[PDB]
Amino acid sequence: VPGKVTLQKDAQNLIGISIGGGAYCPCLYIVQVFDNTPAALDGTVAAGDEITGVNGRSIKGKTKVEVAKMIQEVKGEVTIHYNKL
Amino acid sequence: VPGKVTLQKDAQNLIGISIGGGAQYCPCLYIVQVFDNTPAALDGTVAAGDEITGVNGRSIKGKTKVEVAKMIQEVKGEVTIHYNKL
Ligand SMILES: CC(C)(C)OC(=O)N1CCC[C@H]1C(=O)N1CCC(C(=O)N[C@@H](C(=O)O)C2CCCC2)(c2ccc(Br)cc2)CC1
Ligand SMILES: CC(C)(C)OC(=O)N1CCC[C@H]1C(=O)N1CCC(C(=O)N[C@H](C(=O)O)C2CCCC2)(c2ccc(Br)cc2)CC1
Repeated sequence: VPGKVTLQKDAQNLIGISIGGGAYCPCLYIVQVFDNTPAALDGTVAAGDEITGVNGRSIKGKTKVEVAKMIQEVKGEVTIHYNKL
Repeated sequence: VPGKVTLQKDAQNLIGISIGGGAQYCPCLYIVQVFDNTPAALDGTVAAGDEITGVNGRSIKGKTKVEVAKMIQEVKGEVTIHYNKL
């Protein structure tokens, strides 16, 4: 089911997730949510979750590195658009 | 980087994993979670976010999660998992 969540960036400029996909494998997922990060303490997102945009912008046909870039550049807080596992 | 592991089922016929993917527009299947104290976990080969390409020498191409899940359920004893390492 589609949702979205705004995550604060930690002092290390992280929300605390890894990602995979974004390849003949075009969908993009959260693979890990790291303990003690803003994404782990929020509780909204989880492994399995499909990522679909990043501050109102789609990630369609972006590489995993491209989406990592996208996310890191957004400072303070970021809004991850998802479809729940 | 491709691989395959043969995992012994436990007492509940489980290897201890949860899968992702295989919808329309999202064909690829993945391991979403490895659950502690299961065969998959204690073997240590596969992990969250590895791609499942094959079970027991046949492809999972163009199957849904449910179908894959019953492909794995219905092999007793042990099951070989063909994957791509994340
Ligand atoms: C979901 C929850 C939270 C109840 O998990 C657990 O607390 N535990 C505790 C012990 C392990 C796990 C469990 O009960 N399950 C059972 C259901 C499960 C499964 O059937 N089996 C897999 C297997 O490990 O062989 C197969 C089939 C799909 C991929 C491989 C599953 C997952 C996704 C789908 Br689609 C269908 C079944 C996961 C392990
Ligand atoms: C990687 C390991 C296993 C060493 O980490 C850790 O134990 N720690 C503990 C705390 C978190 C995690 C962390 O250090 N990392 C840093 C690197 C990381 C990242 O930069 N994530 C970003 C973020 O969380 O905002 C973006 C980029 C991709 C989507 C989110 C990453 C992930 C995927 C890609 Br591609 C590139 C970088 C993961 C979180």
